[PDB]
Amino acid sequence: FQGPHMSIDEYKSQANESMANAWRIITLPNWTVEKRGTVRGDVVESRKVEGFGKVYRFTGVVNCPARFLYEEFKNNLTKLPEWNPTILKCEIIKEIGDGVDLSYQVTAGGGRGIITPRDFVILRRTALLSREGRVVDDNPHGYISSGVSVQVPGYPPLKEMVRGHNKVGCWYLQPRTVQTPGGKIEDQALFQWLMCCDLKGKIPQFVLDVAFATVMLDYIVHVRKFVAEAKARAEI
Repeated sequence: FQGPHMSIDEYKSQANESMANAWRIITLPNWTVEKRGTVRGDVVESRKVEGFGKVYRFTGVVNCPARFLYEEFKNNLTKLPEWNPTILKCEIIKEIGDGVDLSYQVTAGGGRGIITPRDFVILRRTALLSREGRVVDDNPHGYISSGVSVQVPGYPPLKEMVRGHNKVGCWYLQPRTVQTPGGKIEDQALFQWLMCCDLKGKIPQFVLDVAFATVMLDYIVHVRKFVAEAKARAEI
């Protein structure tokens, strides 16, 4: 009767567990700087977490409203390949309610040859959060989109591609209002991204630290270009 493959209530439970894990981790103290970016304030940091291993966090400021980026990444996951060349393919498997979905993603190589091309089967939750990490309906402190790797029937590992494993991850956006150098008051986004992938190899931790920092700093270039194009179309 009861088989190896998860139910819909089990997918939602796992999505809620992963979102709470991602929010807990991304708000921990005591991060080590790995790499500062070219644009001012961009940083990749790391730390160790019991049960996950080494986790990486990008922080930077993006020049648009936090709500705008949240609604893009929430509602247009299949458009990722159009503006992010690192994402080769993105398909929604199923949408199951309460901001939970399943997706199939194919990534290009990253970290200058270290991180091979790979595919993923991702369980996501997308929510509005309070400052203490409760789900809210309106007046959010922050906006989250979590991810974790799961197994879905119909999406076995391909012989031609490594099946990657996202242990825990999220994007986490907070609205900021800033005074520019010219004195304009502008609505911007504090953009945070948590990454924690299993790689085979026993590839030295020093090599992985550089490769993961490179992946994160390459991705933010594509986000800023997306935002610049939206501003030039008067969307923001």
